[PDB]
Amino acid sequence: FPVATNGERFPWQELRLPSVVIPLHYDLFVHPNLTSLDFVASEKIEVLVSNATQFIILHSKDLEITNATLQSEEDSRYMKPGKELKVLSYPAHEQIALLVPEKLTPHLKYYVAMDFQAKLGDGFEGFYKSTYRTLGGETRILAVTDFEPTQARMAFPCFDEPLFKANFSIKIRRESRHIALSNMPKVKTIELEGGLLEDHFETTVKMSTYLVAYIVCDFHSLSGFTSSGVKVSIYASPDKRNQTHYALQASLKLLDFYEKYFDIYYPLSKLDLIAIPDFAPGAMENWGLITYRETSLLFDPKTSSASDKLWVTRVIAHELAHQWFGNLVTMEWWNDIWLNEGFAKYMELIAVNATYPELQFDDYFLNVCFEVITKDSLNSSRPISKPAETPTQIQEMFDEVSYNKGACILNMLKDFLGEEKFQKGIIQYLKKFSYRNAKNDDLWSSLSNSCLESDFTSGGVCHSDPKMTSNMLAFLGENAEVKEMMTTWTLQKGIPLLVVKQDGCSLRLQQERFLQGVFQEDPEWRALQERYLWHIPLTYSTSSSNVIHRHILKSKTDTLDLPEKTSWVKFNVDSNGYYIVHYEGHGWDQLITQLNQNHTLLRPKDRVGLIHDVFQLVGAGRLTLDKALDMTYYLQHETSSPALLEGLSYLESFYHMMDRRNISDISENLKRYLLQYFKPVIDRQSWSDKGSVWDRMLRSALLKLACDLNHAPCIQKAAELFSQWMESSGKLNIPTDVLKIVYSVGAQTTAGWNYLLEQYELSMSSAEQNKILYALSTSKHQEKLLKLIELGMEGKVIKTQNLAALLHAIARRPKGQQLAWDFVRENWTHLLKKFDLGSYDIRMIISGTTAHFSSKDKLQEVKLFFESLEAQGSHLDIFQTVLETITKNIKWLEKNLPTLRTWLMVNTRH
Ligand SMILES: *[C@@H]1O[C@H](CO)[C@@H](O[C@@H]2O[C@H](CO)[C@@H](O[C@@H]3O[C@H](CO)[C@@H](O)[C@H](O)[C@@H]3O)[C@H](O)[C@H]2NC(C)=O)[C@H](O)[C@H]1NC(C)=O
Ligand SMILES: *[C@@H]1O[C@H](CO)[C@@H](O[C@@H]2O[C@H](CO)[C@@H](O)[C@H](O)[C@H]2NC(C)=O)[C@H](O)[C@H]1NC(C)=O
Ligand SMILES: *[C@@H]1O[C@H](CO)[C@@H](O[C@@H]2O[C@H](CO)[C@@H](O)[C@H](O)[C@H]2NC(C)=O)[C@H](O)[C@H]1NC(C)=O
Ligand SMILES: O=C(NO)[C@@H](Cc1ccc(F)cc1)C(=O)NCc1ccccc1
Ligand SMILES: *[C@@H]1O[C@H](CO)[C@@H](O)[C@H](O)[C@H]1NC(C)=O
Ligand SMILES: *[C@@H]1O[C@H](CO)[C@@H](O)[C@H](O)[C@H]1NC(C)=O
Ligand SMILES: *[C@@H]1O[C@H](CO)[C@@H](O)[C@H](O)[C@H]1NC(C)=O
Ligand SMILES: *[C@@H]1O[C@H](CO)[C@@H](O)[C@H](O)[C@H]1NC(C)=O
Ligand SMILES: *[C@@H]1O[C@H](CO)[C@@H](O)[C@H](O)[C@H]1NC(C)=O
Ligand SMILES: *[C@@H]1O[C@H](CO)[C@@H](O)[C@H](O)[C@H]1NC(C)=O
Ligand SMILES: [Zn+2]
Repeated sequence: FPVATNGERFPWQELRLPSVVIPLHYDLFVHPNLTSLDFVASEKIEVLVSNATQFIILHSKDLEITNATLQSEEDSRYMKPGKELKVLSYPAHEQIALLVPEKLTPHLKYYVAMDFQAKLGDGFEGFYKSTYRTLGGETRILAVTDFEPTQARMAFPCFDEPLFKANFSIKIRRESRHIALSNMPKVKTIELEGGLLEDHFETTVKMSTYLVAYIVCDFHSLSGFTSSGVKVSIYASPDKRNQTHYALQASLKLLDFYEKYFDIYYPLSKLDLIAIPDFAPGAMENWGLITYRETSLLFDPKTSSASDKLWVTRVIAHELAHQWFGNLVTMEWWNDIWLNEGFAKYMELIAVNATYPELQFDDYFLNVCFEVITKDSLNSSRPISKPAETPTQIQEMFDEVSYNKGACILNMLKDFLGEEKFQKGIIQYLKKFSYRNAKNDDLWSSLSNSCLESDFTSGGVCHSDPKMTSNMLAFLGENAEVKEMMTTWTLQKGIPLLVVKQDGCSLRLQQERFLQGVFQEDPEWRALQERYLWHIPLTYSTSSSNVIHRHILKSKTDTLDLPEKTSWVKFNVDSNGYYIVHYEGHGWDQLITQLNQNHTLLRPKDRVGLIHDVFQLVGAGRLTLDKALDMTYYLQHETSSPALLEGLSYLESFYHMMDRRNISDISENLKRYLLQYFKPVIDRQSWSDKGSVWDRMLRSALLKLACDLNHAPCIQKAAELFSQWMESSGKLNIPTDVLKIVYSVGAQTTAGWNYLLEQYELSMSSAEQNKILYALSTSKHQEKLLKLIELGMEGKVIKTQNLAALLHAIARRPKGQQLAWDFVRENWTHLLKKFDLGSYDIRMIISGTTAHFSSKDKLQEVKLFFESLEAQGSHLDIFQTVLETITKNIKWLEKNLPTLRTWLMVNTRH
């Protein structure tokens, strides 16, 4: 089939490279010029051929290839130096061919050199340009890589697949006012004739091309050493060095934890962490040199909040985890990308807990799971492992399914097997697959066949010579059943719904595929129920016993039998499992009255899980909005902030939902209910930074809710801070837990909104900037909102890396959803300039501007617009996902709007 760039048959037909030429080592020399804003470069690839061949296939993109040569030392036809090579392009596969004068030899090593050149990229991918503001008003330039998944090929030609691991030797030629960083430490610096310098770096360990990295910049650092002797450096532009302190501590402590828990030393002399001014993802896990958004890494007590400190701990923890789960062990291909991204997400939980339990990140994890259930309960969801091929289909694989769900599934497991067995299984996995790859099954066989104690040969279990007890019968047997289980969770899209009926001291269990916007008898429903079956490890506790009993489904139905009768049953203890529970008969009722009478009788995660499931079931039509709203009545005595905030979030979301649609009467009663109830808690609240972290997080949430509902004291107190701050011209300090609230109130007048846009450009805290841009985005004046979008498109005052977040900010407010939607449709083509397709930024631009729509009206416009984008060849998965979400909203209103109008009215009466 293939017909290449300038006539002529491209030897290769398939999208994945040929598995016949194996690279081994890369000599790579880069000479970027940052006044010309370009680079020239060169490389030598030591390959090993396995079957004889006359063509060499390798990726490349937007790379002008000057020379091309094949040497060797084991083949005489190719000894130094010749001959030059036949290079042939094919942009449609980002592949090039090397056509060779004469067939090569099985099991012999040849050397592919090549000169190639290009312009510094100008959008977040490959080897690209970035700029920053000094404290003085100066604007400087740096050159950065981001290659994951497939943009190495834009930077130097290579065999871009994660399987093709190789050593990397790297040299960077630079000017004296710049340093240069890469994955490895700097071995040598040679002074040069004109006066340039050339840096050499230790040849890397075996690694994938997407992890290669080099930076050229004038940054500063703070450094510290690990227990195990790793040098750790936090790099940041010079007038910001002192926002790198927390990162230094956190990384050191976290890297120390990771070596212990994994029982594998981080393998490299140094570990650099650099905050990049223009960075599209939040961070990139480059072995030896991790890159970060400024907001993901820097921290400043005067102006960052405690949720910010929690976000920086999170992201640092996520990255450093990747050094094992991703860099040391890498996914065989992008279908199992979750072996990378699921584990890093989940190891956040573990490592942040272990190293910083005063951050309470253990509570907040349930949020990871609730967020993915949203998407996982629509039919436009996917299995965590599905095939992938296009650059676009690979980027798409990076979503809350491969991240959050993988983390959740894995957390389930940890509960089932217990920490000690889980941990043991991980340490095996990593040791076994060090410096190479794994596919899904590898991860389970290891987690399955995990080992204890080790108990020292003499009994047994794990050794060359273990005995054969009546335990070894099930060790090899139960472990093999754990594997049969997880394979369900990785191959089947969706999430199971357990139904629990309590007639007698016996419990009947049914199992279904939980779906939202689809009642137990729509026409839709049966088809979606078809083949689905899970291996759900369940737990439960009763009122008569706070003992944790465990049991495993089994098929569509099953029956357990309690000791004694009891008031209530409560399945999924702490909701450590990936299933929704529905209680039939009087189940919800008993459980609810139990909350109002003595809620401490239920574990506080049980409370969070119950609140979550009760509202989720309303959506699936197995419950009515009144039973759920009824269960919020207990919140007035609730003291665990997880449970309060979760409950408040459902009420706060209904309000915002009603506000969009101009349903003033429900909007206004809802406002009234929230302020009159919850008035005790709203008012126990300092405008301070005092208290723990859930305390601080409660204060922000409750103080926001008050100011969102124009509760005049709260509005007055806020504005009375903004005034003192604007007059003192910054010399006065606003607590960080209220910064966003005060700015938002302040931004309601043109005097305020102006002063704030000003402070935006001057700020050295990228976190304060974050808060200011939110406040700015809450003006009513549509002129101002539009200025913000404009500015953000230019990319000068407001970086374009911020634009998706700001369209979403604007869109979710009533005075800005039309503007946002109009803008996205009228500037689509321009947005495809600025961003991939592909990108995270495009997906947040699409769904942050449409997914909150709730009218068949809006559903109409969005459905066309997507179809308009279809044909042009723009297909994303976010298209169906969004439309399925808009519809879920519409059905929800259809089936529950009256019931919400009435519940409130009733309440007013009582
Ligand atoms: C490409 O990376 C591989 C690893 O992925 C490098 O292999 C490593 O280097 C040598 C093997 O030649 C081994 O060195 C060991 O180090 C200690 C001192 O720390 C020394 O005393 C021992 O006697 C031993 O030689 C090391 O075990 C090995 N590691 C692995 C995992 O294979 C290889 O060097 C790299 N290739 C190039 C060209 O740099
Ligand atoms: C990048 O290119 C610029 C010019 O294209 C180089 O700057 C010149 O360097 C020469 C000798 O090194 C000086 O005599 C000139 O005065 C420089 N020009 C200016 C405008 O200052 C620069 O050295 C190159 N850098 C690299 C790393 O290649
Ligand atoms: C988070 O950390 C805490 C404490 O570090 C773990 O909680 C348990 O603490 C008690 C102390 O009385 C002990 O049973 C163990 O240290 C911990 N439990 C177990 C079963 O080992 C908690 O397990 C951690 N959370 C996660 C998800 O690992
Ligand atoms: O996983 C991460 N670094 O490894 C980054 C994002 C990233 C995206 C694509 C890449 F190729 C590399 C990194 C992250 O935490 N991102 C936030 C996020 C949340 C949910 C889905 C996707 C991203
Ligand atoms: C490559 O060689 C192996 C045997 O060494 C065999 O599969 C066949 O001859 C070749 N296969 C391909 C796909 O070229
Ligand atoms: C590249 O080709 C030019 C053309 O003559 C030659 O002079 C030069 O030596 C070549 N360089 C490399 C690195 O192959
Ligand atoms: C910045 O560094 C200075 C020392 O130059 C230090 O006193 C200060 O605490 C750091 N933080 C800020 C926000 O300036
Ligand atoms: C549900 O998903 C499957 C798999 O993508 C698809 O074939 C089917 O058409 C979908 N049905 C509906 C009603 O969305
Ligand atoms: C709730 O139950 C516990 C357990 O006995 C008890 O200590 C507490 O006083 C009870 N509170 C109420 C209001 O019943
Ligand atoms: C809400 O509806 C009323 C009904 O006439 C209308 O006058 C008002 O402008 C609407 N408000 C918004 C914000 O659309
Ligand atoms: Zn990650």
